[PDB]
Amino acid sequence: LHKEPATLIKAIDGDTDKLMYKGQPMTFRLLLVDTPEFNEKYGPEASAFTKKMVENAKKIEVEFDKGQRTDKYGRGLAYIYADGKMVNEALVRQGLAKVAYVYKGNNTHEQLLRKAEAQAKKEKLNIWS
Ligand SMILES: Cc1cn([C@H]2C[C@H](OP(=O)(O)O)[C@@H](COP(=O)(O)O)O2)c(=O)[nH]c1=O
Ligand SMILES: [Ca+2]
Repeated sequence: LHKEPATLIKAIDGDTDKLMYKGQPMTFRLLLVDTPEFNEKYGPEASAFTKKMVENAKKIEVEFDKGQRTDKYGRGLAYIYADGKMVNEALVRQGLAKVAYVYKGNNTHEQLLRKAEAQAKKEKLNIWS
């Protein structure tokens, strides 16, 4: 896999946001995770966590997996990095997302994320409290 450039257009919620990729606006959905919706417990906290991490970054990058790059809603499916730190992993490590939607052929970072989830669960963080 490889990282490609993008810039923030607007935060949306814990696992989606609007980025400019190859000069076009796209909604991206984070691979392999599921944050609560804004109206749900920890939803505001997931939204705030992703918003801060992406808005404070000097450099945003997107990394597509080996499979599908857009979902049935036209959202890009990627691992998003903020100054080299993976947003998907950081949400899971903080107990603000669960590992979820693991489809075969777009699952390169599954084990990295399950290790973060085990750590968040051991710590009883947030969703795991
Ligand atoms: C994360 C992800 C979601 N999706 C689809 C599955 C779910 O379909 P349904 O909308 O039919 O439930 C939806 C979950 O996204 P949200 O968690 O953003 O709602 O997005 C993919 O198809 N591929 C993916 O990698
Ligand atoms: Ca969600």
